[PDB]
Amino acid sequence: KALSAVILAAGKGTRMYSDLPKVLHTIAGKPMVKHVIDTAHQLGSENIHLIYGHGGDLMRTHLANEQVNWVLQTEQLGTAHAVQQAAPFFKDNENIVVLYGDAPLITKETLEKLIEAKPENGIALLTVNLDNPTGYGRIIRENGNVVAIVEQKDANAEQLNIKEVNTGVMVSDGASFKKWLARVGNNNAQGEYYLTDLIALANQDNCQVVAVQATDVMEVEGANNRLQLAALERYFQNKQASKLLLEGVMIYDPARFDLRGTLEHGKDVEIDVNVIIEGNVKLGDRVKIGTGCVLKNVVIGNDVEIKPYSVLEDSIVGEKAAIGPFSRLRPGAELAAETHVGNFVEIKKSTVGKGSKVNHLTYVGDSEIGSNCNIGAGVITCNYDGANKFKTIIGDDVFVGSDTQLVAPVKVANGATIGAGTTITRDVGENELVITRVAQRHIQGWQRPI
Amino acid sequence: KALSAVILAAGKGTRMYSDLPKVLHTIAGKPMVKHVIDTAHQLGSENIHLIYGHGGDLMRTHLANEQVNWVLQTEQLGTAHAVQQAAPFFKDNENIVVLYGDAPLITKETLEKLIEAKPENGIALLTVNLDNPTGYGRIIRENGNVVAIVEQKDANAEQLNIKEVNTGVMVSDGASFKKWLARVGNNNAQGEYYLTDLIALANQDNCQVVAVQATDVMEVEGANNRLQLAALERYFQNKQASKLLLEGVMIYDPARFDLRGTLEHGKDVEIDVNVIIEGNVKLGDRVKIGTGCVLKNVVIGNDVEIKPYSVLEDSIVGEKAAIGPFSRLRPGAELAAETHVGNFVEIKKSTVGKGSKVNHLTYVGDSEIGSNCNIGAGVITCNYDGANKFKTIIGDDVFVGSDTQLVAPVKVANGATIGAGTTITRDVGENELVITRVAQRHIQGWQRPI
Amino acid sequence: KALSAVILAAGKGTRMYSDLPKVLHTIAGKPMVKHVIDTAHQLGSENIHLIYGHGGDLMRTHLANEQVNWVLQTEQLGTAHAVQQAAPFFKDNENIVVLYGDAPLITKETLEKLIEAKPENGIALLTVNLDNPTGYGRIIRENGNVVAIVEQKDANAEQLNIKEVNTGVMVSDGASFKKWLARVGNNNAQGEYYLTDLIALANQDNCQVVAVQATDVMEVEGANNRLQLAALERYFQNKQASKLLLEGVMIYDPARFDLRGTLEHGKDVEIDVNVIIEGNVKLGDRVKIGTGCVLKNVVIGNDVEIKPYSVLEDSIVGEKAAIGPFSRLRPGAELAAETHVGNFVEIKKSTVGKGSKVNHLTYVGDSEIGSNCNIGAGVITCNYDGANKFKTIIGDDVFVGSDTQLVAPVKVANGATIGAGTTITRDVGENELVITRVAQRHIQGWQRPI
Ligand SMILES: COc1cc2nc(N3CCc4c(ccn(CC5CC5)c4=O)C3)[nH]c(=O)c2cc1OCC1C=C1
Ligand SMILES: COc1cc2nc(N3CCc4c(ccn(CC5CC5)c4=O)C3)[nH]c(=O)c2cc1OCC1C=C1
Ligand SMILES: COc1cc2nc(N3CCc4c(ccn(CC5CC5)c4=O)C3)[nH]c(=O)c2cc1OCC1C=C1
Repeated sequence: KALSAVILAAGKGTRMYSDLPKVLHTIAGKPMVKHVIDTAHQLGSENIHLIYGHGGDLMRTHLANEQVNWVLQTEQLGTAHAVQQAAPFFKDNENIVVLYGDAPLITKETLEKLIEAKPENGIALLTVNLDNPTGYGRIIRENGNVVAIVEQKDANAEQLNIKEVNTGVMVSDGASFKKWLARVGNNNAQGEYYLTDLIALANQDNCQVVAVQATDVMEVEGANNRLQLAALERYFQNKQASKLLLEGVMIYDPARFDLRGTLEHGKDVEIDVNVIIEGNVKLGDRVKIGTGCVLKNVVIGNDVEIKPYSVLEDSIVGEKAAIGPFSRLRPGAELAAETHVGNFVEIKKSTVGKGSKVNHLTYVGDSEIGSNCNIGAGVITCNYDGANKFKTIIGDDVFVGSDTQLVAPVKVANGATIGAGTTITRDVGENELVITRVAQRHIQGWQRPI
Repeated sequence: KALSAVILAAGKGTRMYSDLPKVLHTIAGKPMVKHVIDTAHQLGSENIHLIYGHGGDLMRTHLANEQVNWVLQTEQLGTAHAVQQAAPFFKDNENIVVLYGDAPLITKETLEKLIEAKPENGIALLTVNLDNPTGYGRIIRENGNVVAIVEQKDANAEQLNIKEVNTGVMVSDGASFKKWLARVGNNNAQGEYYLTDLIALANQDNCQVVAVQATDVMEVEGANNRLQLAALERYFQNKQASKLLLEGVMIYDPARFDLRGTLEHGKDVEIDVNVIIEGNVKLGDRVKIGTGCVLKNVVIGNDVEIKPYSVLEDSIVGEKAAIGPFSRLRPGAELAAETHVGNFVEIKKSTVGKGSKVNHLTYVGDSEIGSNCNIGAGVITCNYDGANKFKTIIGDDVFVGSDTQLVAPVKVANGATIGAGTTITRDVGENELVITRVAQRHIQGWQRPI
Repeated sequence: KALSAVILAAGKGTRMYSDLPKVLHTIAGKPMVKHVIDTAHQLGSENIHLIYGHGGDLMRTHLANEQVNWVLQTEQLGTAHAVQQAAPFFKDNENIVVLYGDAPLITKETLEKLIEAKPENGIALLTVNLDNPTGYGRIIRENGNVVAIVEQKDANAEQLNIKEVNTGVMVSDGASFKKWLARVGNNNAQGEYYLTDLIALANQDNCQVVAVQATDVMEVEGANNRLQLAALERYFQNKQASKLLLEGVMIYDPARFDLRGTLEHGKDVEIDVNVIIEGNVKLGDRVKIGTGCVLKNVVIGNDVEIKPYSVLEDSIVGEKAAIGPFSRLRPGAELAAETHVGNFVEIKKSTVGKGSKVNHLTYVGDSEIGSNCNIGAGVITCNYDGANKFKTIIGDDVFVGSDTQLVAPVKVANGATIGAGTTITRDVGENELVITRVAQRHIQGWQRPI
């Protein structure tokens, strides 16, 4: 049967001490609430009702493209009142799962077990075992069913030893939600309408509530401050790393590895310590990434080595290329197979053809470079003091001598040779040699200070 | 009532295998003994008696500016003998707290509880609970008072199960210290005068000794070798990070963060992995620090992003500036609001005005640069082969073409334009364009090797 | 008496998902099997029989220089069958220790205790205690001898509570091995000849099997996938770091330190976070290594500071030199005492004499530089577009002005001075000053865009 989700996302998150609302804070580069939306989506949710409030304008801008129903709650009167705002949109004969935008690590697999266990006209409640369950509502089981959730203050001596606890995550059908939400009261110390009370109300109707234990506590742990958020971060990164290691990626130290997006990999990939992978990255077979590298939105071909302290963004690198150390590839850098990019080199929005080398102290911007070129140390593409930034075109088999400026727009044809220290402003023809004629003054017997 | 401190700092620290004395080894960039002096100071100590011995000359040079009474002990005959060297300086009616220069993590808050609990004419003894208390003197309580400290070898079966242990840290009034120290003997296996024996001597006088438990074991743990020192370091750094996280600083991974000094911060500051903050650093609102950065003695304005692998020292950066990646700011670098400093750029003792950009492969030293300037890739300020290093002055709205050397002393006035590849030795006037006239030899049909 | 080793190394290692065989995967830069060969060697092994199979060609190329007997097993019929392939080479009156190429952390010290405990004509079995011993053969002791190894499935209730477990590591004399291996059968659920069965067979002969507990579990843990391999890596690195710390090396954070080879050190060496030491490295007294540095096959003299993000390979650095930050030393870099190498500088196969400085944005390759030289920012050694790469020779007390290209082959004699922006192609004589005569066009009243 069909399924929809409700995600609670209205919290201010005061203890974050932030201008952002609570659920927009990120884990692995992605807002907490986005993790939960994505999980709801892969679970098969037909609709996702996003209950929001605080920082409303920011929620809308940061999540503009999310396929969710925006339910703006105007007052915080408890979670049952919050969920009830979405209730008119529930189909009677679909399941509804309730999730929390500040508990981002809840998994599809746990939620599939929760939904599968839901008895008809009843509730499936996600629970978890804690070593120190102080403060949290204890799960009371009679037979295989939950008959109550007794809070800390009400529990007797024996009930306090119960380790099983309420997570707030639950699944019931839409008609049942509409019915029971209307019957929730606010007669308690906080004066709030608690979603917790649905368990009691279901039992009032002789409906079955069954418990399903989450396997990992961190799946149901929320973050109320940045300390707790960093704990979720580290747990998540460790889990991502472990998956990659079991898939055959050699991560030298999983505690010093960060993935903030998606990684596609081949076999025998090696990733040294303190590497960050961001956005969508694809690594081919036998790619080796040295320490300190940052790769954001890149495709790296088979047999590429990236040496330490290289930073790459929005770039493509062909097979058997060698990059680094201290290389920077900026958006639009496209390196062909068997290229070489070296230390203190910056490449921006340029193509570099097969076998070409750019190995030191060089800036190449807005350029096309052909195959088997030799770009000397200190070479710089530049522009006139004008308006827009023009293109430098270098053909195949060109030698550009060290410390030469190429002044765009300019074209250097196949097989040209340019001497060191040259300023190139005019087009260079095929097989043309250009050498700078220097004038020097030589003074003999010039004694330097002793 | 008044308070003074005695700090024991005379140890050689043989197992450090160092030419430094034990207590000069650092935690978070600061000598262990300095942590303890600082704590004594914020506790309200009127005097701080520093008992020193081994590496005396080094202690004096490294701690020359500390407001302490230098008590040089000439022979090591135990801690009671050590403290007695300072005793003539104790005021009869002040409290005296005894602390250890090799146990740097003791806190003001723990010591305030210790002092508050001290009964008049008695002692307050700081104790701690250990899971494995083997080797340490057990605390024996009769009623709410300490009647003995029984060492490992003397304890019976039941006394060995006591987890509460002596830390050596204690508070009593000055007259009591002078009295009891004079009565300590050296009749034991080590032949030493132990400060421990004051507890027995107080009980001999029908004076009350009360125990106060330290909350954290690491507060009273000393470091005898560099392995133990690194454990204290990691604990301290984790504690600093946690405080910052609870204050609203987003530290992506607190295990990969080091603060070696003080940090002042605004709201919504983000600090990526492997950042080191040294000396006194001030970060404004919404500052983002990328991975690998080192900031020492810097002020960073609101909305600055520092990209990966940037190293900054003794520098100021205005709001909305963009630094990095691979940028180096050396002492005296002052960047105005909305500036841009890029990869493989070094700025030393120079001011850079609002909106100006220095984005690649450049050295700017001893310079003043105005607003809205464009400093091209490969630009270098340099000097003649002479004596001292002179200044380059660049005005507002100046364009300096790529790979130009500016030869100090020289002035470039407002609105000037300098072509690429220029050597500037003479002053450039307002709205003056300077272009290098190059001579080139062009040889057609020059075939390069196949 | 004599000793030889047998090392089992034939596994495919399917769950590594690799083109490499299992035991060639590295820990601290060295194949797992190599760790075990090295341990066997320092134990005093006369012969080392290496049982190999899967990835045979790769084993032979990667371990070509290992002093081992290559025993190629053609079918996998169990470990007893494997060891029996080597048995014809066992001397009757030598001890034989059996080790595993996928359990690299086994130590010499543990193995010496194992061998010492071996009763004559009997077996010494290495065992270990586990908290959860499920799946592993339990050690059954009657008196001080092992009478059986009962597998999980056969054990009764009380035997499952035994925490002591079989590691597979054992020592017996050669004649005993030849005898008992011939009597091992394959009547079990897997149809394999298990080396485990020797314990039963020894007991059949009224021969004594004695247990020896390994002190650390990680010594006998094998790695079947890259997750488990990373755990061994981290344990090994922590152990190496701890040893260095106890020897007096200040490693600021042992969890962010990697040694992949050997380290020789003096006193008062400091190593900041995220440093990697590879190959054979020697550091003198008071060497300070900043964060992010990579040192591979280097000798560093007394009192050298290496500042952050410096990468050094196959290089020598004299006392009191200063390197970094952002310095790169490539193979053959030899820096004399009191030299200075700075940011965005690359030195390859060059010698730099005492007191000389190369402090910014410079490439020096295939060069000899003398004492007290000043190599300006932007200086580049380069070659003509020819065949091989020639040498630049610079004498003592030479000043090379900024952004000068030195075009090899060329010689600059003692005391020469070269102006900024020069192209040097011809030899410069002693005390010769060379200055570039520039031609410039100056255009007054050139208004740039507003
Ligand atoms: C960010 O928005 C909200 C997230 C919210 N998240 C939760 N939960 C996630 C965190 C959490 C919950 C229950 C138990 N635990 C402890 C874990 C051991 C079991 C949690 O961490 C329930 N519970 C809430 O009541 C809630 C309200 C929120 O506010 C909106 C709704 C109107 C109130
Ligand atoms: C560096 O100088 C000294 C530091 C010293 N520090 C200490 N303590 C700090 C370390 C420490 C102490 C007591 C217990 N513990 C274990 C912890 C569980 C409780 C300590 O780590 C006492 N105890 C000393 O006797 C001492 C002597 C020292 O030498 C000078 C004084 C003349 C002897
Ligand atoms: C890589 O090659 C092999 C390594 C092999 N390594 C082992 N061991 C190392 C790993 C390991 C063993 C025993 C117990 N444990 C668990 C630890 C708690 C005690 C191990 O991890 C024995 N045991 C094997 O049977 C074996 C076979 C191997 O295959 C070759 C031989 C023909 C089969």
